[PDB]
This record gives sequence, structure tokens and C-alpha cells, in this order.
Amino acid sequence: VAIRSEGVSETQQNLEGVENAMEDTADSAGDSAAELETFSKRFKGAMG
Amino acid sequence: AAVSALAIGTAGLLSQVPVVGEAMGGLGAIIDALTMKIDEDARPAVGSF
Repeated sequence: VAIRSEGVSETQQNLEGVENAMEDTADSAGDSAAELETFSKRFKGAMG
Repeated sequence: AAVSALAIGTAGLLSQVPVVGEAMGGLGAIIDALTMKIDEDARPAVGSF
């Protein structure tokens, strides 16, 4: 009999899923920084 | 950095060398009066004719 263990032991995974999806949102939000300095440090080429 | 350096290189030199064309142009043009005065001394020889 394993009627209880099957229902709970998935949620321990779902917890890590929430956290790893949060990390994904943070790492993906990091894309908004990826070429940021990369444009601005070039841009004095415009002024020159 | 390199394109601004190139830009500054061209800006600094074009505001120099062809503007500095005033050197060859100026000291070239000024040959005018300082050849010319061979005329003011030409008349003295006419006075000696």
C-alpha cells in the first residue's frame, strides 16, 4: 500500500519547479542587461 | 575607442594640414610684392636712360 506517498512526494518536486522557474525568470530578465553596457561603451563612436 | 580615435585623427589633421594650406598659399602669394618692387627699381634705370 502506498496511497499517501504517491500524492505528497510529487509536491516536493513542484516546490523545486517553482524555484527553478523563478531562477529562469531571473536569468532571462538578465537578457535585458546582456547588450546594455555593450551598446553604451560603443556609443562614444557616435559622438566621435 | 578605435573609430573615435580614427575620427579624432581625421578631425585634428583636416583642421590642420589643408587649413595650413595657408602656409604654402600665404608665403607663396607674398612672392607678389617682393618680386613686384623690381618695378620700383626698374624706373631708376629708365632715369638712367
